[PDB]
Amino acid sequence: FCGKGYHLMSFPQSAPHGVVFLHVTYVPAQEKNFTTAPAICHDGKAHFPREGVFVSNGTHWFVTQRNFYEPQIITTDNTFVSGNCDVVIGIVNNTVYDPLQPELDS
Amino acid sequence: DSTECSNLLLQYGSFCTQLNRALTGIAVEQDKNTQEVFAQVKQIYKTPPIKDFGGFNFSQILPDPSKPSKRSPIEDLLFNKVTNGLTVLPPLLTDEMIAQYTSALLAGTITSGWTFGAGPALQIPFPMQMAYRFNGIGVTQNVLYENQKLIANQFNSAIGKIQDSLSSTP
Amino acid sequence: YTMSLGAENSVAYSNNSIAIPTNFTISVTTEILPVSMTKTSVDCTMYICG
Ligand SMILES: *[C@@H]1O[C@H](CO)[C@@H](O[C@@H]2O[C@H](CO)[C@@H](O)[C@H](O)[C@H]2NC(C)=O)[C@H](O)[C@H]1NC(C)=O
Ligand SMILES: *[C@@H]1O[C@H](CO)[C@@H](O[C@@H]2O[C@H](CO)[C@@H](O)[C@H](O)[C@H]2NC(C)=O)[C@H](O)[C@H]1NC(C)=O
Ligand SMILES: *[C@@H]1O[C@H](CO)[C@@H](O[C@@H]2O[C@H](CO)[C@@H](O)[C@H](O)[C@H]2NC(C)=O)[C@H](O)[C@H]1NC(C)=O
Ligand SMILES: *[C@@H]1O[C@H](CO)[C@@H](O[C@@H]2O[C@H](CO)[C@@H](O)[C@H](O)[C@H]2NC(C)=O)[C@H](O)[C@H]1NC(C)=O
Ligand SMILES: *[C@@H]1O[C@H](CO)[C@@H](O[C@@H]2O[C@H](CO)[C@@H](O)[C@H](O)[C@H]2NC(C)=O)[C@H](O)[C@H]1NC(C)=O
Ligand SMILES: *[C@@H]1O[C@H](CO)[C@@H](O)[C@H](O)[C@H]1NC(C)=O
Repeated sequence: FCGKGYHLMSFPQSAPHGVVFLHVTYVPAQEKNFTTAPAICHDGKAHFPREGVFVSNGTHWFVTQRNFYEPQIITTDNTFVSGNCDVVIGIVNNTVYDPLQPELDS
Repeated sequence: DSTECSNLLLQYGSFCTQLNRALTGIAVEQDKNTQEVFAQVKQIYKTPPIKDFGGFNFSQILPDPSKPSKRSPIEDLLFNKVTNGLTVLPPLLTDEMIAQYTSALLAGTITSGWTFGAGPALQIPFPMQMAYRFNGIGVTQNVLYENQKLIANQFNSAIGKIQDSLSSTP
Repeated sequence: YTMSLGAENSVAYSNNSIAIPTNFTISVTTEILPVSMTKTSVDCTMYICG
């Protein structure tokens, strides 16, 4: 409706008998392949991303936002637990870091 | 072919030119309408040869290789169910190319989600695309993943009911 | 010639691979929309009879 791509903002310009809209939009570019999974199996529990998607570069698993590649460590703060690992089709095994663990470790 | 009639008709001026120009405008407007509706992608996408979409069946909407017209069963049913100075101009886009455009749109929305509409087509598995759509309407991803078989069965049943309803209603 | 609808692009779909963008382009596009016409008035008596 407001240009090709993900619309950010627009500018109006007067024209003789008309209006010209300058649509400023965000277009994704330089995409890269990653290996993906619906959920992460850890401690017999299934972890799902709160807002992002699980990606793998070949050896390590990360969670990133869907529209830009920004890999982050899979923790309990960006994932939520629902059910065990027996129901979700295609769940893979990976560790889930806990931020609270070094605090009581030290 | 009456020359006397044309000689008398010339007294009325450029009425014929106005009528021809109006009809020409309507005729180009129809092609513009078809261009706006169907030609919304500049890449012709195709589905993978293996139709592994996590249990989701799209046979009724994807093009049939067996048919010479390369139409879907639903599209074939739709085409079957529709039955002095005058000329009919052919449409600029044939039915085959419109079917090809719909095939490209279907392949893009199945294999790439909504990414192809906003830029380059980024591949995503279909049970992840469905989870994203579930998140769009405010339902968590886990609900989709846990009940993926039931949702796939319901979707296939609904598509079959759509084909039956179209085939059974005049 | 017979027209080509678009350049061919086969998306590499598989059940466990995703494509993630690593960059972006800020694209500005133009949309021209007519708003009004010339306001014309015709004196019917003057036009037909003068
Ligand atoms: C996937 O990304 C991770 C994170 O960068 C890579 O792990 C790093 O690999 C480099 C290369 O030897 C090491 O120097 C770093 O110390 C590693 N970081 C961690 C946290 O282990 C990993 O190698 C990448 N895998 C592939 C296949 O590219
Ligand atoms: C992911 O981890 C689970 C649990 O550790 C694995 O499930 C085990 O699989 C072995 C061999 O198939 C069985 O003998 C165990 O009884 C299973 N345990 C449970 C709790 O199910 C699973 O195979 C792992 N997946 C991968 C790909 O390594
Ligand atoms: C997807 O749906 C199609 C259409 O319903 C299935 O094709 C049917 O398969 C059964 C079993 O072989 C046949 O008895 C029907 O006659 C087929 N219907 C048609 C219209 O061909 C197909 O099996 C489903 N699954 C897959 C994986 O394609
Ligand atoms: C992700 O991987 C797929 C598969 O390796 C890539 O698809 C191939 O791209 C090359 C380059 O033009 C083609 O020649 C092959 O025919 C493609 N294969 C298939 C099965 O379509 C894809 O390009 C990769 N994505 C990125 C961003 O590099
Ligand atoms: C993302 O794309 C932008 C293009 O806008 C890249 O910026 C260019 O980077 C090259 C190499 O450093 C420069 O020679 C160009 O002059 C830059 N262009 C502009 C407009 O600044 C940017 O580097 C890309 N980033 C990544 C991570 O790929
Ligand atoms: C993808 O399909 C292959 C078989 O072609 C299967 O082994 C694998 O488990 C599937 N992965 C997912 C996530 O469904």
